[PDB]
Amino acid sequence: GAMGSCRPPMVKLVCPADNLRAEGLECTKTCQNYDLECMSMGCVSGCLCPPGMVRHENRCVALERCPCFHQGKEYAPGETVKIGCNTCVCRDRKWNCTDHVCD
Repeated sequence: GAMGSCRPPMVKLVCPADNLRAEGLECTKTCQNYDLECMSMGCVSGCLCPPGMVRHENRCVALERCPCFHQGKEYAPGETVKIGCNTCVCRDRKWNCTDHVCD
């Protein structure tokens, strides 16, 4: 289940038999699995951004270009929201709060 398309072929990658070729690296990376181990891959052939990138919302972005996720809702990155008295700006996948406090 990947609800995707691959009309234009980039390159054909053939599944090995005795697995003595192992592509040439380890499992792929995603904004979620970047640090979360992937379960042994089963000849899952697919197309996507070249190596060194991660998958997000079917949109190809790099770990740096990965935005901040807000409870199912995704607000444009580099922007800010108000949570009570303290406010912060979405930068680097984590909340970057200004520095001041209301306590």
